Amino acid sequence: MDDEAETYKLWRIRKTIMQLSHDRGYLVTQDELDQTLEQFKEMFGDKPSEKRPARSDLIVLVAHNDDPTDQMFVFFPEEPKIGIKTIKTYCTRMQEENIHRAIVVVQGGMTPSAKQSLVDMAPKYILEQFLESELLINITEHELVPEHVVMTVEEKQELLSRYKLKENMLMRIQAGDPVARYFGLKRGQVVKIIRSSETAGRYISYRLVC
DNA sequence: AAAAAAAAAAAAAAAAAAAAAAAAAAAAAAAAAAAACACGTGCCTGGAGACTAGGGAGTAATCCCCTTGGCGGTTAAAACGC
Repeated sequence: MDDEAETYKLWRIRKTIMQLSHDRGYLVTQDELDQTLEQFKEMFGDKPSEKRPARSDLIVLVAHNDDPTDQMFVFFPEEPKIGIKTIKTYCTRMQEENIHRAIVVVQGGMTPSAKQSLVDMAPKYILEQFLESELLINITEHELVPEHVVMTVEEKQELLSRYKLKENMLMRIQAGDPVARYFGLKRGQVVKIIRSSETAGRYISYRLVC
């Protein structure tokens, strides 16, 4: 009961993580997007109690299409509460492979001391965190969520020059939004929202991450 | 006829339900500093190996002294009763 449900939720979480990596412009193959539950059972195992697969066994490294040295790690700790010891273990793994992006998927909780740790290690390495309950549902696949596109700084400058817009008088989106966490949006970026309009067909808006 | 005390008129003064946001108290886990039986390490004094040689214990023979065994005579000690 626990093994089958754990394997099912691990496969669903891995599929959600792979779709998140595909949505962020990273080098993602089609078979990992279309990995079935039986494919996950054959590749990794079906009994998570006896380490088949282990929580550290499933570790995902993905690369970017344009810049191959820009890569992301995905970490699955087994413990419910995350201390600074395992964060420092991931960090000591993280400098020795010369990569600036990783996401740790917590299970139960992750301490405010480690919150402050992730705050003050931020402008060298990006170490995002995610809850296991939030990664059982793809956010962008919902019918209430329109299309979100991350936009570069040159197109942002073109948007500011075309409409005579300033950044403080733009439409805003909080940095703690689940959509912004899904795309990994930082403060100062502008996301483009394409939605269906019943009076014009489709509409495009621009939101500032704050 | 003038001075003092009590009575009364006139004038000033105090006296309804609901919801969001913030402050606060009890609690509670996470993380960073001083103790403490036994472990790490080096030294040495006592434990261990070998040879000699001797003196204290085992073995053989004897005996006689001490120990065991029986049989009988009152008889004081024991047993029974009130």
